[PDB]
Amino acid sequence: DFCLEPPYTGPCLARIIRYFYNAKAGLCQTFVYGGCRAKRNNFKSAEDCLRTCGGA
Amino acid sequence: IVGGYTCGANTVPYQVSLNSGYHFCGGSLINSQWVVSAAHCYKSGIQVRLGEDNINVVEGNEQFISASKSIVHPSYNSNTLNNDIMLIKLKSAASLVASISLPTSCASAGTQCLISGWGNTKSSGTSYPDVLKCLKAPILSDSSCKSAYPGQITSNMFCAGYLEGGKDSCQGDSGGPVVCSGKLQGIVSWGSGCAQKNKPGVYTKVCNYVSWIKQTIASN
Ligand SMILES: [Ca+2]
Repeated sequence: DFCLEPPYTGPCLARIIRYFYNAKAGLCQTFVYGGCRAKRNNFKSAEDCLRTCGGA
Repeated sequence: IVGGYTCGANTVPYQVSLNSGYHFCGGSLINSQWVVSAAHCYKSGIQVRLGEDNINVVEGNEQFISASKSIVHPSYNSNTLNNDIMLIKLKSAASLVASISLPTSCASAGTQCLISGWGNTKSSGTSYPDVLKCLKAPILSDSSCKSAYPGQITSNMFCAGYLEGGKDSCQGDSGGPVVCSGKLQGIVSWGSGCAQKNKPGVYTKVCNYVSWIKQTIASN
């Protein structure tokens, strides 16, 4: 389940705020995305994250 | 910037911040209406902040100007990161804050450059600065760059930095300048972590794009 993977900053050097589902917490949480090579537990809003991963 | 120093207010007058409700990338002013940044810094709704030192306080030399156009290189590849360059047009001309010149020729290995930005200052951990940070670092040979990142370095990339670690650009510095003898030779692009031994930063090689930048600016 991609929703259970830890958030992935990736190799690029931006500081873009994205959401990831945190299964330990049962929460969509923010993290720093570097701008390229996103994995799928990486969302542009909390609503998109909850819709795709809520309850994982 | 990890391992750097405080530039001093407005001592890098061509450095801009790209803002989407918060600072997310840097850029370089190359004339009163255009900024160079990285393609992976594309977002809609960018605001360019010029004249900044403390990114978190209004200090009064600031100009906040919306992007009217944000043009990613037509051959940017978001998997290989080749052609990681973007041109941003300002909705109104900036009051000149000063532009940086484009190169006339590529720079060679060992040339000392100035890299700057508001990115993370820690190599393990997280601390974002209020004021702009600077780092002096040399361009590295293509051979060393390819041994550091096998299979990954294209002709439009170069490495710069220190193989022993501790001095490098980091998250939040993307899109910003690498200036060498007064010319914009690089764009902060990617690396393996930040300031890691044997893993120097990788930069878009601006000298390969000068005819494209000039023609694209003039056609928009
Ligand atoms: Ca300010």
